[PDB]
Amino acid sequence: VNSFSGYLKLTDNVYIKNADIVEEAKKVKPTVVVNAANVYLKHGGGVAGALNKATNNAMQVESDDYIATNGPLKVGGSCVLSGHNLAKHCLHVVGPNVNKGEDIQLLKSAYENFNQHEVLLAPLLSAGIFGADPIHSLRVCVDTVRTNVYLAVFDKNLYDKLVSSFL
Repeated sequence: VNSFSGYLKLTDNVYIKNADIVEEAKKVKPTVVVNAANVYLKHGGGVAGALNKATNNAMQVESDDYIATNGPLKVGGSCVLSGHNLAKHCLHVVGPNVNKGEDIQLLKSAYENFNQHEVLLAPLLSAGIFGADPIHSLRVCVDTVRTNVYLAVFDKNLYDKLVSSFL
């Protein structure tokens, strides 16, 4: 049992809700919140900009030190950093950005990072400003992630479409 509330159950391990991931993280304080990161960990907009703003920029300060030490992530890759006031940990995952021409097959590699954590609160990778089809992202999530994932969908109209088209 866990404290995630109001989710629709899609499969044995995937759950979904129309929710602002910042507010959901603040309420639940999950072990892991996933960020929709880029390779430079520059948290400017979308989910990343919102999560970082909620940390009062502490996420960005930590991330800048990470990059100075380690260099950029890979597309499809991830790193674990602090969850600050949102979670124990933040799993920064880089899905491909269609608006940069990045190969959508890397979306499966990106979701594989979730399997290193038993329970996650997450957005749909590569959706939103990353330009991929959210229906496709949900399909890849369900077909790749085997651990328990609680998906927060920002847009209500999209949430209803994701539910109503789910196979």
